[PDB]
Amino acid sequence: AVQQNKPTRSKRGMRRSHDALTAVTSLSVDKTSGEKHLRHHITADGYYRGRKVIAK
Amino acid sequence: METIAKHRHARSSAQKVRLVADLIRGKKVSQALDILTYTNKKAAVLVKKVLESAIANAEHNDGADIDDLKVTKIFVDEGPSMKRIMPRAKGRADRILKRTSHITVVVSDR
Amino acid sequence: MRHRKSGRQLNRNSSHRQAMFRNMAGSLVRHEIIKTTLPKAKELRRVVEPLITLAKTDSVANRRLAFARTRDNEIVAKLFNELGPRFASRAGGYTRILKCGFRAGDNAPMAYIELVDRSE
Amino acid sequence: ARVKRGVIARARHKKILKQAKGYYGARSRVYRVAFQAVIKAGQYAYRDRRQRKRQFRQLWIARINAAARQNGISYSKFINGLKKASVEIDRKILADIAVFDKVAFTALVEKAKAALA
RNA sequence: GGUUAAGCGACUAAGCGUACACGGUGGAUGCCCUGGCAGUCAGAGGCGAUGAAGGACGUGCUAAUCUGCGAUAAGCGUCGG
RNA sequence: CCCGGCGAGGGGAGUGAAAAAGAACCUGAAACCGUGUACGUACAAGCAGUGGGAGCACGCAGGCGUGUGACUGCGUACC
RNA sequence: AGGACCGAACCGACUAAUGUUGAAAAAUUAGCGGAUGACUUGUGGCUGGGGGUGAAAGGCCAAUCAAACCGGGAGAUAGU
RNA sequence: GUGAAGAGGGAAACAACCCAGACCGCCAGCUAAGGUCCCAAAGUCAUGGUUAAGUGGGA
RNA sequence: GUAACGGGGCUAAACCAUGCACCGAAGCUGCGGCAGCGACGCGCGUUGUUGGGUAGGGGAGCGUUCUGUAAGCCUGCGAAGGUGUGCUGUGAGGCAUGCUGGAGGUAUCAGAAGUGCGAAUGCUGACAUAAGUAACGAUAAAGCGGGUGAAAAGCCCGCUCGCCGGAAGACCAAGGGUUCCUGUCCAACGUUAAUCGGGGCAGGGUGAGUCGACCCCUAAGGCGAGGCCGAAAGGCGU
RNA sequence: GAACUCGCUGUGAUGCAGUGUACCCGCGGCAAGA
Repeated sequence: AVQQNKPTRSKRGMRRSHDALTAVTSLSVDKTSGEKHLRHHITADGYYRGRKVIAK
Repeated sequence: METIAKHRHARSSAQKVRLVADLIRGKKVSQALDILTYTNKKAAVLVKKVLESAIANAEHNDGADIDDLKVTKIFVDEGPSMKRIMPRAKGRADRILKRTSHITVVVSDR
Repeated sequence: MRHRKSGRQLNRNSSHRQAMFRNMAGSLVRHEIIKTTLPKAKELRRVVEPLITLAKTDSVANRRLAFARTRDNEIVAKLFNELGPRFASRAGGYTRILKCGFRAGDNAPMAYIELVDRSE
Repeated sequence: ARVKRGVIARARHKKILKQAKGYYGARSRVYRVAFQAVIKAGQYAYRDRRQRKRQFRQLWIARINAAARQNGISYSKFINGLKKASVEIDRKILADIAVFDKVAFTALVEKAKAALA
């Protein structure tokens, strides 16, 4: 369980090589409002596919 | 004209904020805001306000146009640590680092 | 494994799950639109839509069967008086799910689940 | 009077760290590791100042052997012939001639062939 | 010039290494001294039942602590500066 | 004055010889953590250096200098 | 009537697992024993270190006990 | 005699065997042990024999 | 796991004998340099010889802080310190200089030491490593609407659901000492966020002839006028 | 202690010699060795 030798910063960096998350590829544009929204999610202003789905 | 905005003594370890910062390094300011709005990490809301302040600083203080700015430099430095004592089993005491960070964003037209 | 199995545990036991959807089913009928996690909104379809079908045939047996599964005479009344006749000509698909971002406290994916008509 | 002992130690440590530039990881940053690495690098430098003239003699011999083989004579016979011809060109020049001017090298081989008879 | 075949062949860096530049962290070093330390020379060698040493509480235009003071309470009289 | 939550924090402006003297305040080392630039590195085995050494980048009549170090000889950490 | 019987509170800690950088510097869970007595408990008091106390374990005496803790002799004496 | 307190070269590696005892520098020369087909610097050198067992290269 | 030629492989590239070459060390020679010792000619010129080295002995030096030299000298035209670079000494070092720094420094020669360390015991602070890994403290349980807000799974309101009910409810003593109530705030604290809090800040709040203490009375026991004991300290006791 | 941290055989072994094998970096496991 205990480590014979301290991992060096080089190996520390390599393990973190896969820790970077993914950026937002690109967003869609609502047909009516034109606001940018997540694909297949309703807009922050309650629009989705040209319909006022929710209040506010 | 490069414009700088900083958030010093932010309550987050530099490791966590760097994950978000690397997403927007070199991006256009318009694209950077989109990426940060849809990143589901606490560091994203921290980085957003620093980046939004830099854009505002460039406009009001430097006259730059928002349509030209891109994030030339963004880095997170380790800030001073607040050291706390947490009691462990059998009377042993461990010290917990309430790590902070310095978030710096530089936006310029070039 | 779970080859061909249906239903989500949702980190709850059977008694807690059954109560939680009984509560949430009543809320959906009451307000016609609620906000909840996307996994729960998808499992709620399997509880509320079968209730609406019972409302299509109004009988004492059906109202007692709907009361057993909802234990709210207020909701049973609305089921057979408003939703039943409203979805009489609709074959299934009485509910709609809309994704609406992520919860702040735990980053859970959220979704609105609403009845199709909503008198609008 | 009190003497603060850090200053001379710090200056001595800086010299070692300045000599350990380029080394890998802790060997270039940590004095405890840098000091041993810097000392050992000196031993190798002393050791390899001797190997250097060994290694170049091997190189000179290897090329002279190749060039001599190009003219129908082994290195052993070529050197023996040159000595009998009272030719005092060393291996360094022989390797220089063999690579740069193969015509002058053939003249030496022909002269070596003569002294052998 | 084109095609085919054979041979050879750079441009990648997810990360890491070295070097340099610029930072962050940290508080070493230098500089500083209303603090100490060790002496020499003097002074005084006691304070207290006329209530001591040491405290508690209070005392301001004062919310707290320090200093001073003691229901006359950051002070009163008097004589000098 | 500006961004922000009538925040934290920052960017201007202003004060000052100096704000990289801004109160987390003289000087500000090292470990440690980053960003940038140059070079190397994804068919290559071990105290990671040393001798030889190509190429690349940069600084200087054609080689030298600084950084890097493909490949190769030698090489049982220190106490 | 009972140092009687079964059994909660209460007292104990026989058993097993979990825990063992623990939730806990000895606990939890499930069983187990006692449970009107040589029982158990609140409050105050007394016994002090080669001494006290001990239904007796070289046990306990402030998480320290085959001789408590603190200060002093004392910067004691002592090795590869 | 070697080492302890002596490195270098040789014996694949080598603690004590063989050669030899490092003032420093040189991209100069001749040798010691041991070697000269390739790894790997130098003879696929010359002459006369022996071995057929891969003996050589543990018995 | 070939592994009992170092390997490839070899019919010699095996073994024996003879010869001439060649390779091969920090050995020898060559060229340059340094030092020790002895010769000489005048510290200086040549010369001979030596120069592996632990414990140890002997010789010659460098640097650090401080004192006199010093009411001198250097220094805001930039001191010490910090950080680079160059030159220089066999070396410990020294000098010069760029940037930083913003006021002290100290030549020379003598003198005095809290005078030189990577690993005696260690001690103090800071920072890594594992590692953004383990863990997030009882498996009684949450769901939704509205409100507030920059932000709501956790706060408030409401409706359902669930848990305790010889307790996980109610009231006290011991102990604590403002944690009570209201407003306001979210840096830190709360194992997450927090608008919430036993957190921060301000203000308010504890009313007794009958409750309790005090008070009267005594128990175990404590002190103890005289007194008994002891040299005293003190021990015992009416 | 620092790591650019394979196996085998030999030698008094991730690290020596010889030889074999192995693109770089993570993730979840198993516990033979450290």
